[PDB]
Amino acid sequence: VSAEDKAAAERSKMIDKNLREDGEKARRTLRLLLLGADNSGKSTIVKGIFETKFQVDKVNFHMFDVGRRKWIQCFNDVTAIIFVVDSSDYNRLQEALNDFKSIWNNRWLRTISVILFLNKQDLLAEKVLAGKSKIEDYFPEFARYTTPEDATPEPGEDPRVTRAKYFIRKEFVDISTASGDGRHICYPHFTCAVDTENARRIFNDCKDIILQMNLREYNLV
Amino acid sequence: KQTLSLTVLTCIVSLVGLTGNAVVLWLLGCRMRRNAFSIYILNLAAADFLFLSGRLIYSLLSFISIPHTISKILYPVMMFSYFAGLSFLSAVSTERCLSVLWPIWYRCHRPTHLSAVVCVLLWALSLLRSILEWMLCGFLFSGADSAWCQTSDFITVAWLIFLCVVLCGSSLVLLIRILCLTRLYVTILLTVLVFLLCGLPFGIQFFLFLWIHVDREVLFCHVHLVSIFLSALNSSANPIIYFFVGSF
Amino acid sequence: ELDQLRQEAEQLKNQIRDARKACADATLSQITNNIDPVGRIQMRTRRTLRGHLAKIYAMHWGTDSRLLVSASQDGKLIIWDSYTTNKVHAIPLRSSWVMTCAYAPSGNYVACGGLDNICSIYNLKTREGNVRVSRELAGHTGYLSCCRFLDDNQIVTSSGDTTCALWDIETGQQTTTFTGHTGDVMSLSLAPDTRLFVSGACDASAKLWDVREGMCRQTFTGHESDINAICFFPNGNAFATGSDDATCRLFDLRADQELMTYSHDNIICGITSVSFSKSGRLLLAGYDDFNCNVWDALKADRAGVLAGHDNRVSCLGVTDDGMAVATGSWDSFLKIWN
Amino acid sequence: QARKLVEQLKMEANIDRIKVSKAAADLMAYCEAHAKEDPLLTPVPASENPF
Ligand SMILES: COc1ccccc1S(=O)(=O)Nc1ccc(C)cc1Oc1ccc2c(N)nccc2c1
Repeated sequence: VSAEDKAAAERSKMIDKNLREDGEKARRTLRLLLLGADNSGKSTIVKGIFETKFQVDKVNFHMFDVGRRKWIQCFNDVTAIIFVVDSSDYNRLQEALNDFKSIWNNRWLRTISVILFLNKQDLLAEKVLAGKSKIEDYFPEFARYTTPEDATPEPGEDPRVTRAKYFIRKEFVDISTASGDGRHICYPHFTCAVDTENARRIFNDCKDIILQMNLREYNLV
Repeated sequence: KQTLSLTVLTCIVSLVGLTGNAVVLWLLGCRMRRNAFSIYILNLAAADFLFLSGRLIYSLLSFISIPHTISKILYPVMMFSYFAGLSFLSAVSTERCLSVLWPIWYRCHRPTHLSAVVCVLLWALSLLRSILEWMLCGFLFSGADSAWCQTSDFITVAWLIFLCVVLCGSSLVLLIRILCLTRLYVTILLTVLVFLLCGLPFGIQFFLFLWIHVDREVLFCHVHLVSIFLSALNSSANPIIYFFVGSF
Repeated sequence: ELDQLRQEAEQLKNQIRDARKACADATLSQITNNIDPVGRIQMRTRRTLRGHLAKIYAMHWGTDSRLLVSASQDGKLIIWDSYTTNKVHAIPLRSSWVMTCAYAPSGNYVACGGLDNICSIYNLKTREGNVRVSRELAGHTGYLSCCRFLDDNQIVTSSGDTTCALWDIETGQQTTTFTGHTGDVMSLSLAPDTRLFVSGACDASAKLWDVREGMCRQTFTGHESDINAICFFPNGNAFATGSDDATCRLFDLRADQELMTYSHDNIICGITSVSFSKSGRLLLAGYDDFNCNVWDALKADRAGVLAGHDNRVSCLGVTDDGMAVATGSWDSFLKIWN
Repeated sequence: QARKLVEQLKMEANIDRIKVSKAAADLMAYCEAHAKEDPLLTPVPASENPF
């Protein structure tokens, strides 16, 4: 080798050091992705690219929104996708299910789990109890649906609205259980626009995602 | 008579795993990802490869007439490879326990080259054991006394039991955490039973019977031919159990 | 009226299709049937460029056939030296999500862009040694899908807002905006004479533009899905398009129609990248099945596979001397084939 | 509205197409005139290759 070549060799080696050191900081931060229609409370949960940073239980979280036809290929290596849906506007609920069907069934999101936030459930309680709008006018199957007695974890919570919540969630989980093959799982949650506990919920779900990701690495699941 | 029964079966089983092990040793060299789990399996296939090569040659040398000089080189390769592989089954299980107990740490805060370093230590530890067996039992104390060797056989049995405690405990802690999921139960039980009664019974029968005394009528016709055969069954099924299950 | 104009347009659209058929007196296979076949091609990996820690979405060779640039989701461009595998530069990026990188012919500037909607021209040579943003070029509404330099003062970029813009780097403003597409323009290729350029979008249309006039001269519609790649023939009078329908098609300008369709039954995955060789005899194409294919630009004959990537090949490129081929996949590797 | 669309369609229609016969002749002619300068086609001796 010559004299400048060894100086070019050292320039490469130093760049290798910064490349490998910067990668370590990336492995300690979990990347997410926010999705949802307008007036879905998308930007008011944890409180083109518009990044968001926060940490819960000393683990860094990085949350992204775009403002999905074909640029979604870029987010193939995200820890999870955060789908946010209005649970009060029964007019456009079906367009939310159709939105969720494409994300779940997309080719490039086969191994990406989804955290589903059923936002604005405070309006949902007010709407169904007010006795003006009826869900059956938008989903005929509602009149023949019974609240599953297996789960009733809603304390201090009205019974009529309870039937509506377990029906909105059912219409989103049947899609997840339709064609998932156990590669990715859906985690549903019911949130208001005042709940400060949403950062915890992502942490617990992103812990199960990584736990499953580690189990599949060891051929256990 | 009975020798040709197990010896022929041992060699055939040895060849089934010896060529299967090389496939794993070749398949993981093409990969460039090399996650933590694959490194232990790669070092397990190499460690298992040497053991069957020693066992295939030793058992084949029983059929035709064989000399006594080579038996001084096959043995301290067979053992150096035998103990190394067992310490990787224990290492793999320990990391399964950590991967489930602490998933965030194992994927985010875990040191990247932890798997590579720990595999070297186990290789070194298997080599420190061999020198202690050779020095304390052989030429360096041939004329001194014959009661220095029993210490090397005691440490070896103690080493064997430690690997069983680590494996069985690590597999059990993972099960408790999960209950506190069908392929989990099958894989964990399989990785424990196959270890305990296929690779464990050799070594615990070869070394306890030098530290102690027992009748020679059954020492060979019952618990040496069979033990050396089950030993060749563990080290052949490991590539299937730990790597090739993902291929089907 | 809406229907009155539609009747004028539909008859006109039928006229173009009908007039286009008054020219296909023969097919490419028939005219080129009696030639010597290329035969099997066995190209091997010569260099592997480790260093990227995330998916790779773009690369571009320099004009000296020695230095190349590579973009990745780790957030850094790397200007490699293919001869000796060193890392000449490593530019950190404001936005990690990058879809395109470019290398200027002069060798002085490197561009990039992605979901940040901004085009970032970087300066390679300056005082103090550091590499910093020479200028950021905004104004687009969608994600930057492809960037190609014309000179050290002009750059042509296509984005997902169905438009391509020509820029003056010194001014930082758009000179010409090319409309006519109805979908995301995900590729563009420049003619060797830097007077014309083509673009392929999700509307299954390959439009040819004029760099100076600003109009759209022709519109090629022969595909059935989104065109993910496009590349000019070395003569400058043909181009190849690769869509998600697992088909590459060779079009032409003076004929203004399609001449060949490269497809096989086994290949069902999409086509990510396409480029030609120096002589225009081999069409290289990247696929989602993790391997490259070598096609025959005159006999439609499959002639080879460059299979070395664990993940999908996202970019591909041929040096200006026909000496090497670079392949980059999501597994964070660049393999310099030859 | 659609007037811009039909203005471009008229402009694209008024061009001088030529036959595929002359199109394929040139494409064959170009490759035959440059088949010695494509090392990806013809392998070169390792002395001259830079890899
Ligand atoms: C290092 O080999 C040595 C070391 C010492 C004495 C003899 C040999 S040997 O060369 O005979 N090997 C050998 C090979 C095969 C067999 C079936 C027996 C052998 O004998 C041994 C091996 C290990 C022994 C051990 N761990 N404790 C006590 C006695 C031992 C005897």
